[PDB]
Amino acid sequence: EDPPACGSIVPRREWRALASECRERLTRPVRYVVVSHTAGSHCDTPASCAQQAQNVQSYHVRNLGWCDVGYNFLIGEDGLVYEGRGWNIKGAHAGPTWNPISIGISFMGNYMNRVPPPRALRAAQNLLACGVALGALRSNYEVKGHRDVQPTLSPGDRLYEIIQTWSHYRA
Amino acid sequence: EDPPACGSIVPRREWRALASECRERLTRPVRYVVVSHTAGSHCDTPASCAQQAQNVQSYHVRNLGWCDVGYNFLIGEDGLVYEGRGWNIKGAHAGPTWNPISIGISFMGNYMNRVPPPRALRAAQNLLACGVALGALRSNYEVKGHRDVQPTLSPGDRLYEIIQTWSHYRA
Amino acid sequence: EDPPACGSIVPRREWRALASECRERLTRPVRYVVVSHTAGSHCDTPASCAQQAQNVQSYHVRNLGWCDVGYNFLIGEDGLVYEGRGWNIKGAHAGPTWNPISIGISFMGNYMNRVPPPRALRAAQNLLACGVALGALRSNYEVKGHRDVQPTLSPGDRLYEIIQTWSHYRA
Amino acid sequence: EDPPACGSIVPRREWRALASECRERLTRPVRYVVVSHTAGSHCDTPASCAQQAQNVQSYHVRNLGWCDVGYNFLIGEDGLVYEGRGWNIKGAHAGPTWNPISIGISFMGNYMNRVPPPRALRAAQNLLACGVALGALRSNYEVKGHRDVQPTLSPGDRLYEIIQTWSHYRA
Repeated sequence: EDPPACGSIVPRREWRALASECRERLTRPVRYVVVSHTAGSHCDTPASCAQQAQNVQSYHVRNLGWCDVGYNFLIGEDGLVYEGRGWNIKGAHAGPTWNPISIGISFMGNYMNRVPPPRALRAAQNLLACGVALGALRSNYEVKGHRDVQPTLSPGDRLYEIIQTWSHYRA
Repeated sequence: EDPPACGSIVPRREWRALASECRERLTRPVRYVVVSHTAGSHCDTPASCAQQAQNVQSYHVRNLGWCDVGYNFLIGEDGLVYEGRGWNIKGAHAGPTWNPISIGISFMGNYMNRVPPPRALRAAQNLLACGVALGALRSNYEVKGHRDVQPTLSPGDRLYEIIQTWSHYRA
Repeated sequence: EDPPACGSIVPRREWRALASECRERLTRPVRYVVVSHTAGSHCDTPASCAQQAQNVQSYHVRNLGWCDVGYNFLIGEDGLVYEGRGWNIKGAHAGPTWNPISIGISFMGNYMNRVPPPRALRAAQNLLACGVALGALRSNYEVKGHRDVQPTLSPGDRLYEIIQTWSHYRA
Repeated sequence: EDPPACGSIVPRREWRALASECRERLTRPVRYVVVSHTAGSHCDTPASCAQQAQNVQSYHVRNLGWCDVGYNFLIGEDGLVYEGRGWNIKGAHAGPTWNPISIGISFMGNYMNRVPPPRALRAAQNLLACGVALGALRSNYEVKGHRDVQPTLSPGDRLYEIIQTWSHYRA
């Protein structure tokens, strides 16, 4: 019994999320993390980023008809992590081959022509360390770009270039 | 049917495509058409557009490990249609709910800030008429934007605005 | 009352059902359909299948003490659908996690060593199309086996194998 | 095959029908529906009703020398619809003025002194809704009795009295 308080995660309730209808679970420990971007507007305050998480969920639930926002976690330029489907529920973010064997994290913004600010990158890397510490991720997890597994520009040229330098990145 | 009975399509061989390994079939007549963009470079000559189709296939086959280019057909700004998986083989373009019940056509380019030239739009609309005439599509088929069924900017703001005016578009 | 109600369902009165005491409602549109079997006798005539629906209700009401037959609808090998709790009332068929978010349809018989006849399968698939058309089910609904959500042999090996081939099945 | 049901029709092969030789087509959308009875034996099980459809076809093909059973659809007291010539092929049921502009549905039995059971009537009304939904019938279609267009007792006094109460009936 080794309890970490590792999570500085904004919970669903705090960003005023609609209730999830999703039921399918991931088998922990998970081996893969897929990094994407939302390609929408960016935010840099907790107030605007909470609104942005709502908007992203609203799009996936109301328009696309999904059970919840597709990503397991979202990352703001405010420096905070927003709880999506979390560590235990299967996401809808990288297609049916990868969705069942991965955690999908998405940076809120468009990173074709912009880098995320250092605090966003810290939030993301720390989130992953927390995942390992809980047993949600494998200690030898592997990070993929969204474009490495699906046909897309995501996670953005600038952000893609960055994640390639990460220790756990695998092409 | 006066032999062919429609369509000026560049065949796989002509654009120098790798052989397809895909086996799964669509049930004709198909009800849905999903319009996307490649989000890559655009071309405006048969020589450059044939190369572009190769590049798109190369990405899907060599990197993503797919059986063939994901789209059923591609549209060039040269005014020609490039044969993808065609009318009969299931595509990999709009996820596992839509892939089995739809034809996916993709315009080669990024149409966020650009409209396709009239000849591209003609090629696409004519391709669809040919589909109905063959019995590949239902006479009352419905056109969706890629963004209407998956979380994405595709098919681009400008092109999305255009397809919304089409007779067969359904929100 | 002039209902534009889809499909040919045998109403409660016609199969001589006891009056329901159930009051709790589902939130439409519903996302999930759970397929089970009764594991009892099969019938292949309207006269015997009406009797079978009575017997199934009798068991759930008199012995198990439930407010009505547990299933929303039952399917006969006669090729007809028997009205259970219907589209709007919560069922008692797949436990307390799934009962409030699903429609439960049950085939009358034991399908471990037997397939339902084609007309039973048609009745069931048509019933579901009717559900979507009324707004009772979501257009992107998902079909689960009873065994996929509870520890059970239901809906039978043979029938389970069949529902796996359905378009809306999700594991 | 190809047709994924609609309102649960027993297909030609399932009732073991001889292959149709008919070639003349109706122009959809059709305006008229003529209701008749076979004036033969009634059946109330899928097994007996499948046999009855065979017998009716056998009479029209072997003795009368027709290309197929004359009716577009037949209705059983088992509660099921039997596929005749279907929605697109011209029937032989109400003479040469009406045959080219109508769908002919026939109840299997003699309804002079007998009413069809409610499930037969439901099957018929549902079949017609399916017709409108497919574009085979006009949304403002009109229902005639066989006796309203030809000199005959068909569709039987009891059944004639009933169809007169229908919303789309026109004298």
